[PDB]
Amino acid sequence: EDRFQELVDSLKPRTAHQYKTYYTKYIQWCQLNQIIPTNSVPYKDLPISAELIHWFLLDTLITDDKPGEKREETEDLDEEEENSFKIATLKKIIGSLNFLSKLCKVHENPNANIDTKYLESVTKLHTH
Amino acid sequence: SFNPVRFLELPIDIRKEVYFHLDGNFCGAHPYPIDILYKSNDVELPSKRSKKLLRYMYPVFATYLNIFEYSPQLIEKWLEYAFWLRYDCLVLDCFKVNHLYDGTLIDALEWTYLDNELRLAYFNKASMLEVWYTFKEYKKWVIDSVAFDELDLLNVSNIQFNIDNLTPQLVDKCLSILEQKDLFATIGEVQFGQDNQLTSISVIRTIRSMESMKSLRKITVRGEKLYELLINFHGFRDNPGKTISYIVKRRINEIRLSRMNQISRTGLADFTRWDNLQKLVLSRVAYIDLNSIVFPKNFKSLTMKRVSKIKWWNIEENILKELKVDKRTFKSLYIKEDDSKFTKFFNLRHTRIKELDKSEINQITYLRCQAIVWLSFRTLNHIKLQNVSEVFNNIIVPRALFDSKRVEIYRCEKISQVLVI
Amino acid sequence: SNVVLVSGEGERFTVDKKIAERSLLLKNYLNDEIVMPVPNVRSSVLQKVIEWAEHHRDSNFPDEDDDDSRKSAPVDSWDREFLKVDQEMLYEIILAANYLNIKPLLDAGCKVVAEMIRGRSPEEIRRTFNIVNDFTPEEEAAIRRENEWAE
Amino acid sequence: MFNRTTQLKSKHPCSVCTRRKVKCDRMIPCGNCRKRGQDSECMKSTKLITASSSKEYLPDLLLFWQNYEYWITNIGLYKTKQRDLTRTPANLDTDTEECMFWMNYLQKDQSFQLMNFAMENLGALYFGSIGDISELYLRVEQYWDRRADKNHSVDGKYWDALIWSVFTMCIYYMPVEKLAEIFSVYPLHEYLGSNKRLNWEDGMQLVMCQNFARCSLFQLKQCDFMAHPDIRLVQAYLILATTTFPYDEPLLANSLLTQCIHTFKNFHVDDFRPLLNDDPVESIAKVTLGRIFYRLCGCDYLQSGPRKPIALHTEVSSLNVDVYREENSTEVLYWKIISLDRDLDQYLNKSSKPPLKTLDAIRRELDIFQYKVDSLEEDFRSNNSRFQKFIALFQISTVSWKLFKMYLIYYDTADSLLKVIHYSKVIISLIVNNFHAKSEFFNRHPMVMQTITRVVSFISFYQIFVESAAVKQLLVDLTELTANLPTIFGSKLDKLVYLTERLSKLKLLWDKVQLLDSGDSFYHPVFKILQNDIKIIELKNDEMFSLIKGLGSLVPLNSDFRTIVEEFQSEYNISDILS
Amino acid sequence: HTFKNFHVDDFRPLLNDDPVESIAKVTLGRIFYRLCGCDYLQSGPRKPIALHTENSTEVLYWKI
Amino acid sequence: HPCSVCTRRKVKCDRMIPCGNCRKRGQDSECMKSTITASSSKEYLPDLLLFWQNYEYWITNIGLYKTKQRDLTRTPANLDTDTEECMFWMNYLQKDQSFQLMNFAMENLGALYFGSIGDISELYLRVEQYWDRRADKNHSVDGKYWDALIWSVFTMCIYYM
Amino acid sequence: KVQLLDSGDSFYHPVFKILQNDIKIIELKNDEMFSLIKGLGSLVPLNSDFRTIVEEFQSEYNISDILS
Ligand SMILES: [Zn+2]
Ligand SMILES: [Zn+2]
Ligand SMILES: [Zn+2]
Repeated sequence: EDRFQELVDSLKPRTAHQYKTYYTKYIQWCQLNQIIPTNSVPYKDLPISAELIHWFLLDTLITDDKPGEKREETEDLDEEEENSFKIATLKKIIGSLNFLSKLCKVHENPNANIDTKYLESVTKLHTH
Repeated sequence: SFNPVRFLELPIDIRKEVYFHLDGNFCGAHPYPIDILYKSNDVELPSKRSKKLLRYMYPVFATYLNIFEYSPQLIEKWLEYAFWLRYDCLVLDCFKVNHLYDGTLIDALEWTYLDNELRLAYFNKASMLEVWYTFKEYKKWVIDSVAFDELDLLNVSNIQFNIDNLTPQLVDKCLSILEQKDLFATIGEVQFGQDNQLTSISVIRTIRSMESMKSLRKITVRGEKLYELLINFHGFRDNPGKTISYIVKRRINEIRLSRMNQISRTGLADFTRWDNLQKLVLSRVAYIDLNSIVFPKNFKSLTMKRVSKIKWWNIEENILKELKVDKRTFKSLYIKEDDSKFTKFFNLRHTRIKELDKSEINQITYLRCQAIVWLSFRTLNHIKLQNVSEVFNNIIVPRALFDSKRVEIYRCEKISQVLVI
Repeated sequence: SNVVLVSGEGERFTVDKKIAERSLLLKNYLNDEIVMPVPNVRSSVLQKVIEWAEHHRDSNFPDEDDDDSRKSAPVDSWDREFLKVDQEMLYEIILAANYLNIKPLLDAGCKVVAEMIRGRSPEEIRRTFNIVNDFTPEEEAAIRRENEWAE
Repeated sequence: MFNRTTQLKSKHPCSVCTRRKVKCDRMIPCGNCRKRGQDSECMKSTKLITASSSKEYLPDLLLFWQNYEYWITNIGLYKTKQRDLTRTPANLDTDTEECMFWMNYLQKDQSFQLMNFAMENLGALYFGSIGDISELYLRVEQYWDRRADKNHSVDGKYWDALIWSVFTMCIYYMPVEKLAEIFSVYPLHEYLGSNKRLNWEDGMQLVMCQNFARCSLFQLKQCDFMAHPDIRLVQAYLILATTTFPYDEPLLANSLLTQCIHTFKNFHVDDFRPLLNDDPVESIAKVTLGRIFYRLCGCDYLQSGPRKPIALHTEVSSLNVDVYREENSTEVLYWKIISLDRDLDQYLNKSSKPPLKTLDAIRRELDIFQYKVDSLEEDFRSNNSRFQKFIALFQISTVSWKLFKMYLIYYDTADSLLKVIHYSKVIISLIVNNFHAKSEFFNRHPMVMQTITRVVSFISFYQIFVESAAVKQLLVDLTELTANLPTIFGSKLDKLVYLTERLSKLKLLWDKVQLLDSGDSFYHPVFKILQNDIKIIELKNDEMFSLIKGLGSLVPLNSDFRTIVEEFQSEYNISDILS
Repeated sequence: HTFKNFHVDDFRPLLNDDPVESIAKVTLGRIFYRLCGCDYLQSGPRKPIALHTENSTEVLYWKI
Repeated sequence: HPCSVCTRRKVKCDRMIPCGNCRKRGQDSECMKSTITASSSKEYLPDLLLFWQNYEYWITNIGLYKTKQRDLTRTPANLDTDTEECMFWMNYLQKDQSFQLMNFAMENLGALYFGSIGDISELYLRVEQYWDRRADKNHSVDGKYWDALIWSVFTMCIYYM
Repeated sequence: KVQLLDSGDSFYHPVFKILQNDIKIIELKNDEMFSLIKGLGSLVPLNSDFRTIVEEFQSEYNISDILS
């Protein structure tokens, strides 16, 4: 009751659907290393950590070893398109997981405490 | 099952309110309003002709449906409604009665660019599309079905524009395709993004077309930082950029403000310009003081909602001059609390509905005291308090304005104690 | 504190005056036992109206100019089930709430009508496509060729 | 009158209309495709309409009934005092024998027994106009000292004519029994030489009312108000505008209203709010002048028409206003309930249909008046309380009923005909409950006159074409209450009775002549005669014939449905009720 | 009040009129031009009601 | 005149307040040194003369001729000399005192009656017939309109003669 | 006869003070409000050289003399 309005009033709906896309991909990623097991999961039990977030960003965003989608990383501008998209969606995923964190703050999760300045440093590193 | 034309039997006053009460979720393939999802303990954890639909139809629509990639059930359900629902007669009757009532129904049509064509679009409040019609198509069957004599219906002039719906290069091509026809007098308003003093090229492209519309009202912005740059005047009009075209500033009727923190984070919410507005509306600014504004010339309606903080016009200080009494007398001794018969007509149960004394004040220094309250307004009438929070003073509404419910408080639980003067 | 409803069927329904306040036509007629004509609405539809007034006569009701408490007003699930009725007779319920100016019942039925209209299958929308005039058949052929690869 | 205008106008044109290369008359099927004999060829697209027996002439007919009931039931019956300048013999002074007979006939008990009767009876009208009655009792007391003086002060002459207007209003609501008991029936008919068998309801009560108006005039002509403008002129003109005089005389009252508006705008005073540095005298002056000016706007509106060249109301009650809503809703309630109807009437003469959003916003604020009149106090015995209560109750019901009339005519929303039937009977039942003592002069304000003017117009007019059961049941009470209107209206009452008769014979005219199909152009004498008579009254309103006499002694030069048309033109002629 | 009660709109003659009327449009436009002169040259607060509403020598008077 | 810092730091001829290139450089109250104590230079010549316009309408046009004062509680009505101001001066004015006046406007005032009524000889129809109409006592409303029409020109022909 | 005064910029003079009351008092004669309160009837309508030569020239050259 306390936060749910300004939880919703935090965002434009467009951003909320972006995040409902993004951290759902995060949760599916945790289940692909079965980090949370199994067709629904509570808001109270969810694993959130800085290295979990960052390792999601690794295994999905940057780690394009991935021999089905290996080979788009050479061009001065098309890969500059690729990683501009990556740094924008990096910030978007950061906002998604920040918002998911703040969701589970009121939704009773001991496993939702983030140290966002690590993620700042990650952002600043990719920025550099 | 459902009989459509049986619903088309019973007349237009009925048929209006149904579209007024099926807002945007005309389809079944619509997502949830996300507070049910919030107020829960469950997260959604999710075929081949629909894979062919993703194969073919969807790469047109990975500009908008890509926001909805959670729950691919809704995705594979979506494109089937994207065939036949968006030509159904109920939808066309909806646009008939809507352009009859000019946005009094569900509203805000929007110039998109899909089918690589620059047609129009309808979004819901979840910004989900349903219908993509071009202006030829829209003028063809639904405008001209009811374009008998009223030439303002031969006009179509109530359509938002929404940069930040789409890419800045699509803003560029969007105004290019706007240029090739007389669609300047077709749009209704323009929206803004930023999602220091450096206006974005989307907004620059917007401003450099903005005056040529000549049929423009209803402008809304969405960023407080953007608000600072474009209409929070700050004493700046002699600028190459950053100016928002005095001629089309005259042409508008009304200004909407989506979501901010403060208006006078600067010295003032200033509108030295912007003469001919009649209605400002505050949607999700965090903090307001009332007197943070320049209070432009005559903006009669001023509605607001979703506030964190209201100060007041702090008329309470000024009422301590005209009858010159004590604050504790002003609550205890100087409230008669007459609520004669019209007060109980509406509900307004949570706010304490007070009234000053017809005995202790005696028809002089009362109408004087009422005109003190009038002095805080400068010629406005409609107030309309929705979801609100945290005034810092007493609620003070003059009885002339309070009668006929020109003020209409909708939600009141973070607040009470209206002394109606 | 009691008025009489004399319908087109003329079935005299002596209801409470607090029932009569919801019908703003009849609440205006209170300024005019206490009979009035309803020459179109049948008295079973009127009895549905009266039973709704029995249920939500004591209920609290919005400003009727809203969005939140007007358009996103939640239904009564009791009056969902209470109005899980004929499609046809539901329209007579609508016309009754119109004719007697019973606005929250009008909106409550209206939203259930909005429920029943939305969510219908694109199968039947493809089928019940040009029942009414709605299009030139050239455009009908163009639409069917527009999705030709799957339809 | 006549077009096609049938039921269920379709969506898309057929092939025949594309061949036709004209406007798409998108009816069932077309008036143009039926004119080419290809009726079924435009039918054959999809969902072939319905029965071809829905009376398709009727929407066109009601569109022209708007033309009528604007230009006849306000303009044609009331607002054409078509008189002459040559055929009217001159009257140079002619009230030194006439108005001085009212100087003679007025008695002090005959003054004060009107005055004290009208105290609690009419204690909102002058209270809306001037306020206190005891200062006016003081003016009647000093008036017998201000009676036949020599130092006629201009101000005191306004005070003298003020109580003649007050006596006018006291005649306008006193019943005839107390009128014959307080006054005397006979010396009027002695002085006129007319009949002794003329108890005042038989014609001369309203004549004596107009004589008190005329003796207000005879002193106001001595006030030199064109060189001496003041507010009491406008106040007494409000009081005179309460009478039937604006309807019995539109043109003179137009010029007097013109001088009153010029008088007001001489002051150049607009706002009515006592600010910080204001005189309390000026404060109360503005508070009074508020209700004064809004009653002035109400007087501006009721005489408005083609004989009304100078307008006053420049504000809108919804959606370039002047002082709108900065005003306490006490008797501007009486204005705002009129300005509600005012904005309806910029769509009566013009067939452009207003947006229905606006009309439903009007439907929203309708109940605001309905339950702000309930937000007043209540006094059973103070007759001004229930008087003002029934006035505002009548006004909101009147605008309500006319609004549902507009709903049926312009768009035909759901059950709006039955809404017309319902509110008609509710208003007529309110008249029936005020067929009593203490409440017969709840039935004397011209609002009931102009309301029944619309009711007996349209209920008879819909009885013409639809012989309906409820319209017949209402038509019975129409014919009963048309005879049972009060005698305070007089000549326009008998004109209304002839109008009821002519509309009944117009129903018989529809009964005797079948409507001729000519493709989709229909023909009846009901069409053409009503086409003609409105234009006749407009040519009377074309006041060149009153200016052809002004530019010298100049003299200008300007079938089946030609016969019975021109038989009913003089059979039940409109010329009975022009004047 | 009087002159506008006669519904004087045009000040140039028209072909489908009464010649009394179409000539009276100029023969009262001269009245209109002197009426505009009295409307203008009496420019005062005591004169609130205005009439601006916008041969070869009488229109030329109201021109200057 | 250019202000102080316009004459001191030598900037553009800038009557802004205080300047458009001196307030920005930190001299707001330093550049307001532009225009009880006394002064007698021509600084009033911009500062005053527009107040003259307030004089020019309200005192010359309104105050000297149009501003009119009355006395409501003392002035007699028109019941005193009801017809006698009209009748005595209608009985004095004879046919010489009508047409000899009218021949001033016939010779001297051609634009006036063309600006109002067209011809003065067309009016001479009524003024000649007025001596068959002064003797009339039961007129019509039209004939009295002609009476008050020609007595207005009888009024006008007094003054300019 | 009078040296022109000011506060530094805003010029003050007996001519200046009298040119005020030329317009003020004559427009106060053009104020018909208290004539309307006369129309209200019983409601009563109530309403250096720079200091003294103003009183001289206003009383002697009486500006209300143009109301006859
Ligand atoms: Zn056709
Ligand atoms: Zn056809
Ligand atoms: Zn300078």
